[PDB]
Amino acid sequence: GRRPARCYRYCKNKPYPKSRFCRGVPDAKIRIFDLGRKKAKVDEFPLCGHMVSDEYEQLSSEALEAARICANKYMVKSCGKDGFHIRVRLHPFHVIRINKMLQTGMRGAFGKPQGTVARVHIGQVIMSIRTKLQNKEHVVEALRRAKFKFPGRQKIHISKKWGFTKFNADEFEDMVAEKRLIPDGCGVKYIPNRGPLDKWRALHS
Amino acid sequence: FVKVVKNKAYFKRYQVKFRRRREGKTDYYARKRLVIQDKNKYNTPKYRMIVRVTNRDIICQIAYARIEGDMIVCAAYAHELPKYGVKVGLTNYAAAYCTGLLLARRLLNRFGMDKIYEGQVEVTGDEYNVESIDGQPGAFTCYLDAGLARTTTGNKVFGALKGAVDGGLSIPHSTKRFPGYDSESKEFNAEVHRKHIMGQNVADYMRYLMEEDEDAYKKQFSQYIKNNVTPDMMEEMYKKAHAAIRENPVYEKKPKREVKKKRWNRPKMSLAQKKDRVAQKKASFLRAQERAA
Amino acid sequence: TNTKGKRRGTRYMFSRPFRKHGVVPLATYMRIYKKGDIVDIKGMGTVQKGMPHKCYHGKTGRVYNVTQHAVGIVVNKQVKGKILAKRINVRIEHIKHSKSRDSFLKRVKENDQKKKEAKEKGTWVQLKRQPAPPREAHFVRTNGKEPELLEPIPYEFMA
Amino acid sequence: VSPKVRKVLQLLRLRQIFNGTFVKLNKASINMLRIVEPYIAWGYPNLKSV
Amino acid sequence: KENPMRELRIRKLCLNICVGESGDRLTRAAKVLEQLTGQTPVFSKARYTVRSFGIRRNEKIAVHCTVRGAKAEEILEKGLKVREYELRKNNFSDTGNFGFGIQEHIDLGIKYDPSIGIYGLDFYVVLGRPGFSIADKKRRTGCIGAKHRISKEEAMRWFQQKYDGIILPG
RNA sequence: GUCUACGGCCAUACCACCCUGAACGCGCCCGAUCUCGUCUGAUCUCGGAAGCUAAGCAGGGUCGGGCCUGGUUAGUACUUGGAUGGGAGACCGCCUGGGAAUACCGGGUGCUGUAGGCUU
RNA sequence: ACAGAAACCUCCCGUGGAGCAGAAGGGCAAAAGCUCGCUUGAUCUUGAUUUUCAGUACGAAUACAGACCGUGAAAGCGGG
RNA sequence: UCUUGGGGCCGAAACGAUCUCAACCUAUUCUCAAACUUUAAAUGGGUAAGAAGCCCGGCUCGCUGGUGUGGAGCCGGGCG
Ligand SMILES: [Mg+2]
Ligand SMILES: [Mg+2]
Ligand SMILES: [Mg+2]
Ligand SMILES: [Mg+2]
Ligand SMILES: [Mg+2]
Ligand SMILES: [Mg+2]
Ligand SMILES: [Mg+2]
Ligand SMILES: [Mg+2]
Ligand SMILES: [Mg+2]
Ligand SMILES: [Mg+2]
Ligand SMILES: [Mg+2]
Repeated sequence: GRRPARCYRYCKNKPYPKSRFCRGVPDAKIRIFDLGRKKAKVDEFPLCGHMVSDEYEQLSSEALEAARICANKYMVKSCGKDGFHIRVRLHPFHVIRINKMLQTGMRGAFGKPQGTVARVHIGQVIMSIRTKLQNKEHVVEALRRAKFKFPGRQKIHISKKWGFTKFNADEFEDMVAEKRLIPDGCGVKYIPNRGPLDKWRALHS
Repeated sequence: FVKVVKNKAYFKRYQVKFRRRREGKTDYYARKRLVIQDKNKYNTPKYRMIVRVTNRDIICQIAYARIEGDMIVCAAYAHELPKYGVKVGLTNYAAAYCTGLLLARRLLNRFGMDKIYEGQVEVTGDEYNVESIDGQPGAFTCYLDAGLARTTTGNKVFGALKGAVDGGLSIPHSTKRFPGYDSESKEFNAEVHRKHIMGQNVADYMRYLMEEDEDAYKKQFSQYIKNNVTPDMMEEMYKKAHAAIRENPVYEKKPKREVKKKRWNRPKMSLAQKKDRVAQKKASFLRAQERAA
Repeated sequence: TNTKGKRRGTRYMFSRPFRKHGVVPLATYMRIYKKGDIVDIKGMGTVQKGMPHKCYHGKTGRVYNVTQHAVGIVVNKQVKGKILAKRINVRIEHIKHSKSRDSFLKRVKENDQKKKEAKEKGTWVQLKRQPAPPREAHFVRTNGKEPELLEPIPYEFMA
Repeated sequence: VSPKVRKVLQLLRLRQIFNGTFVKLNKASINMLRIVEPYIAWGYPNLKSV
Repeated sequence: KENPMRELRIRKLCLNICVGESGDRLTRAAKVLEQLTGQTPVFSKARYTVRSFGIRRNEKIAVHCTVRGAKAEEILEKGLKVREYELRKNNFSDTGNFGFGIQEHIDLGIKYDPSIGIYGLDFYVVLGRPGFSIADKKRRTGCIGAKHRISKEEAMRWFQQKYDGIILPG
């Protein structure tokens, strides 16, 4: 139904968002970016692996949907439906056009919206998985399988940050002990030595 | 619940107006037209007569604008009028006239043109404009800066303006806003204006109260009674004030006196003091918590 | 093609800076401009009268005429292979005294004084500027501290 | 030769290949030599070279 | 001892009759206010044309006026009397004002006349302190300051003492 | 130390809340005969001087928000000029020069001109 | 009070999130918006200039200059 | 979270109790813009780097004007 993904692999056009100028864009193939036990607290899943893009290219919303299912099914089978949390880190905002031929030719060749893609840079995280530290093997295998749904080269990388947080795993526990970090569900709020001293009193009372 | 309008972003985008505007003192739409000189006149000063009536005082100043701020050429205050025999009513229309007259004479004395441009020595309350005398220094020209005052007929800024032109200052103006202008006929009654300049409307009120209710008279005119100012003598009180103003309009600055260095408000707490206070507060909070347990 | 509109492409050029909208400070109107002065042209969108054309925004000219509100400026404009001395009328809001020559006038006064003062003292002083010379020989004391050894850091995939 | 390089080479007077000139160094001239960097070989001559 | 310049006072009493339409009724409604207040009231036009209410834009549908000074107390006492000096708690605004309604103006001591009819009306009281007017003046206008504002509790207290009124819950 | 009138720059000056304000001021404040204007002397205008710093206003405070200014981010991202450099490409590295911005961390919190007062 | 999501009155917050004929962009808060009062600078006239540009025309626009005016207390503003 | 709803749910029944899911609000969080932006490069565009300058004394004016003020113009003189 759609052209082979080699036709829209490269970031050749400027970003083309669905806006008030580009009307008629069909809905993206991927509508869910978080799945698994999304409600696990920050402290339940210390491990985090990433699928990191090694190329500057465009991924179709179809391949994001395909990879998500691929990585999600393998985790449900090797860790259980409540043993992980998957977050797809790319959103298909750039719109790809089509100049449909059956005949004007190249006259009036500007194309109609055909789909959506995510523009991914080198070193940019495609999708992330957080789970328990004893499932590190199953995370790598899930992301290794999902690579086959994407064009180009992607690298797997087990992060040093605690879960989906921005704070290193080697010190995350210490910061929570002294109330520099406050769990707020999947993540942690950061407490600076700033602001009204009342907020400090509340945290220490 | 509704969105906090004054959130963090409301302050990141907020643009404060000019300080004097925030204070509600200056009208910059009017100021731009009042003070800005034509560019082909270069450094030629553009003078204006600032009149500001406070709750208790009338300030008359002559100033021109410079880039660093206005320069006050001359200033006359109504609280100076007791030196000339006017003890009370220092914000009424007659006082405004005297203050403006005092401002005019003081300026002309300073430039040495007081003998040349004596203005209307005998007050008639009628349209008077000074004519520059050929072969003499030109008559001083200033414009009236009314400020935020509402310029209806009888506003006291025009009382000070009338006193200033009568002193020999050239100020463009019409009689439409002097007291005595009848809006219906579009005719101006000079005599009604003269009554106000002499405070007869104030004198009439005193009599009208005395004849009607004596108790109200004391409440309204308690300082007139104390200073022994009666309705009949007010007109000659003001006429004498004008002459004394004209006779010697110069200002003898109050002699400054060295005073003991005293501080009447706190200075800023230092970083160390502000830092220690937090440390003391934190120690106090935990100390209390331990006691409770 | 494009349009020949007078203000095409001035969306940002003539807009006011961030949180600097509103009233124009009156010192902008109190500046004194004289024949021969050098002024930088900068269109201000708050005042739409006497607006310089976009091609003159960011150019510096010379005042030759002064009127009640505006001035006449002789400013070079390049059109294709020639440069034209153009005469524009610009309200004084959209200009400012150029400080490019002030450094020169400061130098002229300093030059003349040194020229005058040195003459009465029978000495030759330098007056002409010079380009920055190569730095002269010098000693670097170690203060008994061995220079810190630096090494390249290992690679790490901090992805 | 690009227009900027071509003008700087004429100012150094190196209008022909394997032409040589002395240049006294300073911020004005060192930055000119940077522009014509792909087109010149230069260095510090010793007394015997002079 | 409280500073005398903190005493609560009635800034103004605002009477409003929204007749809902123009014509004879609205003219009659104007006369009711004039008898009650002794001053000429002013008409208000509809901001927007609303079909459901049968009012067109710029159509006079309401008449109101402001009463200050002693007369505000006299007209306020009449209305409070008809209410038996009882107000619900929700009748007080968070800014220190309150109001109430009157179904028939004939209860306010106005004799009925056949050529006028019967009208209801709203009663609103704006409370304040000295210096509240700095926010209404042309020169150097300012804000009164938090410690000077009137709270909902302050107004209810004022109502209870001033008239011995009763504040019903709910 | 400080205020009043008129200002320049226009938050280091703003916003929220709290404390303190000698003197003179600036105010709030008391009235509506006159000038003037209102449905309303509320505002505007006019005539005053019983009271009060309650508020405005001034100074100070807040591990205050903002704002100003540095540090880090980082010689990173980006970039001028170069090669018969790499790679199927996408792109990337190096040579010669220039060189950012968040988050995060710290410091600061109006200066000042003219004229005129108060403060032994 | 009727009165309700929506009628009208009151207080508070409100940096413009409105409005300024229209497309959009810019500009604007004691205003350029809204409401009143008076009006015809949308008038007569010679040159210079800018924009497109060939540095031609028109069109449109900018500073002035000379008359008659309007408005305002006035500074001023206005020849759409 | 009651400031509005869907489900429930014990009733005499209410804004009584009870949860529960939503809208809402407050802090965070993932990802973006050719027709967004507080910031903000590199390369780039204009101008200046003197004798047509600088500094003195004087004269003209119907222009501006409190002022023999301002501005411009002109004359003479000195500085390489
Ligand atoms: Mg095929
Ligand atoms: Mg393309
Ligand atoms: Mg005005
Ligand atoms: Mg407060
Ligand atoms: Mg005292
Ligand atoms: Mg009053
Ligand atoms: Mg106090
Ligand atoms: Mg802070
Ligand atoms: Mg201060
Ligand atoms: Mg206006
Ligand atoms: Mg004209």
